[PDB]
Amino acid sequence: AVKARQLAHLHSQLTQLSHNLATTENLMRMTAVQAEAMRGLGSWHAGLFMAASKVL
Amino acid sequence: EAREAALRKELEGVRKINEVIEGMIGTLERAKGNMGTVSQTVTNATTLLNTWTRM
Repeated sequence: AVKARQLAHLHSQLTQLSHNLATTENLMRMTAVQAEAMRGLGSWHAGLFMAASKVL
Repeated sequence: EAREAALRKELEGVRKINEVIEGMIGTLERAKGNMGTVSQTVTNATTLLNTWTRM
């Protein structure tokens, strides 16, 4: 009973650990790429409006 | 007289030609104005494109 609960905790930990690490690594790398994409995107549009201001 | 027939037919043919000529010159001058508009249009287009370039 005692160790059954110990390993129940351990199995839950490790199971959800694998899940969380998958979530973590994959989506983090993905979002980092997404972040730099959005960075360059917004910067380009910012400069677009800058040139519009100079056009005025 | 046959000369009068030749006279009138000469005037008829040449006058038809003259009327066609009058319409032709009018067509050409209309096209002249059209081409002027065309030139102005493309000039403005180029200007806008240059504005985009600087932008």
